[PDB]
Amino acid sequence: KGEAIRIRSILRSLIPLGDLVGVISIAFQMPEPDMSAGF
Amino acid sequence: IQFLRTDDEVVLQCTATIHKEQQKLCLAAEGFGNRLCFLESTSNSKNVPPDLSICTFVLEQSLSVRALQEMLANGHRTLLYGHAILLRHSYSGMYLCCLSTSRSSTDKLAFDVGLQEDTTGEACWWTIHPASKQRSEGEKVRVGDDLILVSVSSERYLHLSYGNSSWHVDAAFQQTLWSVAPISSGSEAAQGYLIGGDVLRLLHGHMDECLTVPSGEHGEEQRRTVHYEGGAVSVHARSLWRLETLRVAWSGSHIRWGQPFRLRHVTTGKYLSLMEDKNLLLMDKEKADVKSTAFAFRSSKEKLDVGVRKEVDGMGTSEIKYGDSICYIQHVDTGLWLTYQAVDVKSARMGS
Amino acid sequence: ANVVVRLLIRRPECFGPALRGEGGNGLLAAMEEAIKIAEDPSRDGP
Repeated sequence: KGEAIRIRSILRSLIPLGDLVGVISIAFQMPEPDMSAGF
Repeated sequence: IQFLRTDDEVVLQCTATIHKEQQKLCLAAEGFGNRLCFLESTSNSKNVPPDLSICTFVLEQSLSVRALQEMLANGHRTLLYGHAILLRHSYSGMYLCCLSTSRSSTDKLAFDVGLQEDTTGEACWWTIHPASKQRSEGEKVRVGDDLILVSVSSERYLHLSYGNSSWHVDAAFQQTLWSVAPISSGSEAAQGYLIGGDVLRLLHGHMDECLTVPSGEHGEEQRRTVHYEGGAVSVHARSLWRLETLRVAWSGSHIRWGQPFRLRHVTTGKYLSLMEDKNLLLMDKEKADVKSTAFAFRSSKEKLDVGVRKEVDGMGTSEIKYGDSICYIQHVDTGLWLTYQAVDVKSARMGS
Repeated sequence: ANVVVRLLIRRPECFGPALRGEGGNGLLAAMEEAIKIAEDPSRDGP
């Protein structure tokens, strides 16, 4: 299909891949419990 | 009331109100050397004229979305709203398309607009929409209607982006109004007759000479000088002239007697200017005054009619031919006429 | 999905200002600043 490819291209142009990899790589802490109202 | 047919030369202008000042900026394309387009100042044409030669596009085909997608998955028509058009640059011959790379860092999601050779894909097509509620889809487009051009591939608007020095039109999601000023209606252009915006030259009846400037062997200040010359210069690049009219619409119509137009040298890019302390020379665009660089063609030597013709909004009438049309140059300020001199003294008559 | 993407791109203000616009860069700096705001109680309800 063509319109599906166009929508995928629009999403790719809107959201960069490196930004997504960086957001995935944050390595949140693993905690006496803590509060889960954060990341 | 005039409809927009196919195979006609049009101009894409827009209005920008920046720094509490309005301006009319056009879409232009260099074509050779670079791909992306840029903007031209149609307004402020009093001291700096716009290069209308590269701001002219032609509509090739007008298909609907269904016909376009069918042709991609595989005549003098009338432009209708909602259709898809193909804008071929008149000068370069390429086609206007939406590029994929980015140049303006201010728009991290917009695309550039430029030219491409092939017509394949959805990049080179642009769908047309109205900019008012009074005209709906399927209606016939007329002159002066405010239109919106949307990319078929990226589904982005042809937006007028603002920048300090990156005054570049891009493909953004914010729409922008565009006016379509016709130049040549694609109708019966009279063969052998003078048409506006043409590149031509002048000859004599029994002299076989043409109006030209010195060649590149001399400096630019010497090339600024103007003269007549014969021989191999009859077929030369430095012997051609362009009739750049003052109007922005229908400038490629039948040129009639008496109307003003600048004489541009295609090789130097300058105009035939005149300051009274000297004779006529060549001067650049950045100081080209309308009154200083405006000339006209008379059919006689008298001064019977000067301010007779004001404005004709149409193709005009086939009046001036190429072969059997004896014109006479006449300045809009001084009203003088061409004279050939004998600047070469008898000591060097048999030379140049 | 198609009409939703079309509406979202027609109205770009729906996206976060840190991600979309001529200001903020994108999701990395947005998320880092959000983590800093969560850690710093000076930007919440006292």
